[PDB]
Amino acid sequence: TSTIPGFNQIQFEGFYRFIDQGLIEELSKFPKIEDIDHEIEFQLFVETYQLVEPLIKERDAVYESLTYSSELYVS
Amino acid sequence: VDYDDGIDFPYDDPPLVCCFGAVQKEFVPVVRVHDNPMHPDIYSQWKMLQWDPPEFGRAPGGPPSNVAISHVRLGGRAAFMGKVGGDDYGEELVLMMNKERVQTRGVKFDEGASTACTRVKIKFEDGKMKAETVKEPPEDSLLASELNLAVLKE
Repeated sequence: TSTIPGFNQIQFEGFYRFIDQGLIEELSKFPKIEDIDHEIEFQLFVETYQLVEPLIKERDAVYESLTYSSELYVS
Repeated sequence: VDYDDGIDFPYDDPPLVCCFGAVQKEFVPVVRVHDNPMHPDIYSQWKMLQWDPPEFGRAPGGPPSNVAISHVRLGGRAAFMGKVGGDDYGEELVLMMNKERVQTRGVKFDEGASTACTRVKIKFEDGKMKAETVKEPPEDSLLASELNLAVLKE
């Protein structure tokens, strides 16, 4: 409002939105999975979604030719 | 009682103005409560309060030294009559005056006080904190015997 926005903020606020809701939104659409004999059932408990930080830092990922990434776990 | 300069030439064409009082680098005396605070810490938003300002603050005045500078820059002549400390900041304020071509023959130079610095004793009354001035600043403490009568004449 009062000042020229940060030029990368459009990306930043996009990515934070993806973290702030897109993970919940997309994991919530993961269904219960049923076996062919209708006796065994699997589901993700989306409420337990947990991004652990990248165990490799950016300047190491770029040097080793890797992806700088967080790891999603769910119960 | 009278004062004679011993000079008869007609002074000079833009008549002199004398501005009496205090000099500060910039300082708003007129302050009142305003309805809209911006964020208390982000000074990057207080522009919004200089373009939609409080009505008392729509065109703030300031120290009479501001008026002296502006009047000289508008082509007139100003003398500033006041007092400053002998410290570095009083020198900075007199240098500001001189660089703006404000005439500083009435600017006295207290040696035993610290320009903007006012001594105050903090006290508690009615359970509220209060202050009382223990020593006035130089700019508050110009004596009637320190007036430059040649300036007041001109």
